[PDB]
Amino acid sequence: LADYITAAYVEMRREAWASKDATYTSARTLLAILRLSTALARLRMVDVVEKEDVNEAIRLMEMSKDSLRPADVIFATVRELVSGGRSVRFSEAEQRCVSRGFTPAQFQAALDEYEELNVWQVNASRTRITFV
Amino acid sequence: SVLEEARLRLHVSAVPESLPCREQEFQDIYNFVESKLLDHTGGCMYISGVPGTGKTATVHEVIRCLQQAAQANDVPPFQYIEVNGMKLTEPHQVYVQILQKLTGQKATANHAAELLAKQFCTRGSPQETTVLLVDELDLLWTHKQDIMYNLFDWPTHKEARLVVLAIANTMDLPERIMMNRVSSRLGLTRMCFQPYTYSQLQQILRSRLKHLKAFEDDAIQLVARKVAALSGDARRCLDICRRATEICEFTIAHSMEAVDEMFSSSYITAIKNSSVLEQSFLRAILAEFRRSGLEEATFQQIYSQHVALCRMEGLPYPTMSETMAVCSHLGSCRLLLVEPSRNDLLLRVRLNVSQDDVLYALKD
Ligand SMILES: Nc1ncnc2c1ncn2[C@@H]1O[C@H](COP(=O)(O)OP(=O)(O)OP(O)(O)=S)[C@@H](O)[C@H]1O
Ligand SMILES: [Mg+2]
Repeated sequence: LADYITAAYVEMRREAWASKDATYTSARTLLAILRLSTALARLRMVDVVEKEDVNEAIRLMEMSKDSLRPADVIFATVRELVSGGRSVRFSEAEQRCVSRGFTPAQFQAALDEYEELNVWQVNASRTRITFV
Repeated sequence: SVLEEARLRLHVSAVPESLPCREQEFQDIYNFVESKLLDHTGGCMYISGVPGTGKTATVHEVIRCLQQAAQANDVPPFQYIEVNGMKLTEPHQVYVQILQKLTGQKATANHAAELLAKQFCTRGSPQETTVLLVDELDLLWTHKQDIMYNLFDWPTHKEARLVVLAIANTMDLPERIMMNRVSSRLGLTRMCFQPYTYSQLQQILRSRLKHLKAFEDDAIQLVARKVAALSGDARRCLDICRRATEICEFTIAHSMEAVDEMFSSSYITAIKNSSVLEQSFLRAILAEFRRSGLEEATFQQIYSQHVALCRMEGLPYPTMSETMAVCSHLGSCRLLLVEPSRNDLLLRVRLNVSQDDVLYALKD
């Protein structure tokens, strides 16, 4: 749980840095949340601190401080293939979209829908697509 | 040659006989004056639209149709007068231009206005209905608004037999430029011409090149789509087509070259081809701006930063005169903003282009 605790402490300290009116979240806040987790573990009578105690400590600290479409997915899929190229092969994009769990009919529908928006132009042979 | 034929057909002045792309609007206009021509009563209409929508061509085609109908003794004969606002040295002189068009008499502006008023207010001899066209209306403005008032008030008189069509670019003109009584006179009679859709542009281009197979459909579609995404104007579309033909004389690549050469800005390449000392000066300006955060800096701090940069680069020590000469040369091409005519060491300098463009030009 140490990595998760460090991530949560980082998030809380970033939030306290963004807000000028928040209390200075120095090492003492991490010590306090560790003490809260250990106290919760003692309360539940367990020799090992679980993630529920950490979550409850985070919840308590947050309450205390508070008192003061297929078209888009297919567009992203074909955007992933814009690594330095203006034109993209039809077969590669179709295979990558099918591998993501979309039928070719939805691929064609998304292609047409984003073609309406003047984003790109598809060759009449349906072999290459040139991105405007 | 086929390319020569395409160039000839795509010229701007090559007006077509009639394109139904605006037919609806045409029909509407084709009714209004027609009624005003059948009841022997004058009228006024205001048409506002962005340039390149074919307003002048539409009006001229309607006038041609009306003249042809009159020659076929279906409409009573009428006298047509056309005036352009921006083709006049002075506003009041329009009174002469109209008068000499209807009687050929030469008179002063005040006397011409008086005679026009007398002719349009007094029951004179029965004349043919007068069709007056005024172009570029907003350029006839005056602090007293007398000319515009008279122009839009005279057809109100029954004896005038006057029909006036006012072509302009701004639709706000009758509200924030025109006063109250004249605003209601043109009120409820405003025609707005929307820009062509890409389908309209494609239809126009296809009609231009009927029975001629010179361009591929993809290139024409991309040109129309780009025009619709930029301005939706037919003139620049025709220019792009002509330039693409010129390049093909030397595919979609031709149209892309035309559009990105006739629309894109040349600041980046001008900065790239600049001299080494100018590059150092620009870097010094950027460094000083980053240190300060202000968009105005005196010439002294810029000179100090330039000296520091030259020392870092090992370049020879530059004199003040050389730096001022470089600054003047840069300001001549409107890359900066300065008034070095009198002030020398206390010159405010502002960048004429965005900082990120400078960064992208200087990173390479
Ligand atoms: N009905 C039409 N269909 C297709 N193209 C047209 C049509 N009418 C005009 N054009 C073309 O579009 C151009 C612009 O027409 P104009 O009437 O001269 O522009 P405008 O709307 O009057 O704006 P300005 O600023 O006065 S030039 C014309 O020169 C023709 O080449
Ligand atoms: Mg015009």
